[PDB]
Amino acid sequence: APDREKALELAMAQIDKNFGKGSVMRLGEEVRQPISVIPTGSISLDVALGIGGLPRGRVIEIYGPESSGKTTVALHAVANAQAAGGIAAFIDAEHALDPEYAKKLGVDTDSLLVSQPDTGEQALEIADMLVRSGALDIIVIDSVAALVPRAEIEGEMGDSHVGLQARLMSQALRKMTGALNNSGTTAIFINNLRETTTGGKALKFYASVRLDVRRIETLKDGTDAVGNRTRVKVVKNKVSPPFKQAEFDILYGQGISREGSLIDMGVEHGFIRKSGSWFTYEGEQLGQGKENARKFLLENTDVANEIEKKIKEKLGIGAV
Ligand SMILES: Nc1ncnc2c1ncn2[C@@H]1O[C@H](COP(=O)(O)OP(=O)(O)OP(O)(O)=S)[C@@H](O)[C@H]1O
Ligand SMILES: [Mg+2]
Repeated sequence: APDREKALELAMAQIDKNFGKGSVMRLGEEVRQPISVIPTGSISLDVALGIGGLPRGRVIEIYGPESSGKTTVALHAVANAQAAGGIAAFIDAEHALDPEYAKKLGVDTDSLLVSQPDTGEQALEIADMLVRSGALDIIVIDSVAALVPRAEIEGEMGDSHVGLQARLMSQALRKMTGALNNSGTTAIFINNLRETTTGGKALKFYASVRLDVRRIETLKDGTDAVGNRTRVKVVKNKVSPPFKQAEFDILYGQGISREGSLIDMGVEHGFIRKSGSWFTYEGEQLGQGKENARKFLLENTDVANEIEKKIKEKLGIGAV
């Protein structure tokens, strides 16, 4: 009477219908569910998410040490969203955002809504009011940790002191999620690891995607300062097989390196052969060293476009 796979599929189907698609899935699976996404500005990361970017209408948590590249990504995500004609909001509670650099990542600052809350309550509340106006494509919150409760902001008392910030973050997400789904706005919470910074206790559970951003390199070329290589681990993904990983370069002053990406993905996917210490494409000399090659590609814009083309086809081409 027993046939495992037939009895497993039936189980899984039931699992998914009781708790929503993505509740459980084979790791080696491949999802042709396109959803809707905001390209992360990182091709590797985009592929890593399995859907080409951050799904829309969901809670995304981007946690990681300072300087690791979290807000850069978040900023790119905002820029992409805006070019698709979407409206963006930035609930700033850190007062660290540098609009100039943001413009450089392609963000249209002037049309970017910014709000600098007085309390954690107000901040989440402002975000919630915006998000249920349905006019927003993406809303990023700086600093999960800067969401400190009012009672705490206003010299409270060492008594009746509580785990108040986490609860604040839970009640807030409880109602902001539904709204987020109806509206379709993607909400990116930036969580600096310095619970997951107190409020990330719930974030962990409410997020459909959670990125673990980490700094792994110092982008040196050969011997001087240009930027840093980042590594993102998709620790949680309710819309595609999780645990994938992506790497990419962020230069000082310049957002995620396109050419850099192309060179990397290009190589691992064959299209660009890498005789040790010399990069070459379709018989053309690219240069010695990731930078010379990066340069080559940035300059000969024609090449690196047929590459971007070739890599794009082999992975995620237009669907359904
Ligand atoms: N204002 C800026 N001007 C020029 N480059 C910047 C600026 N801010 C960040 N960068 C670049 O972005 C890289 C790191 O990205 P971040 O914005 O720090 O992402 P991240 O670490 O989540 O952000 P933090 O530190 O939480 S704010 C830095 O190493 C620089 O290369
Ligand atoms: Mg004030």
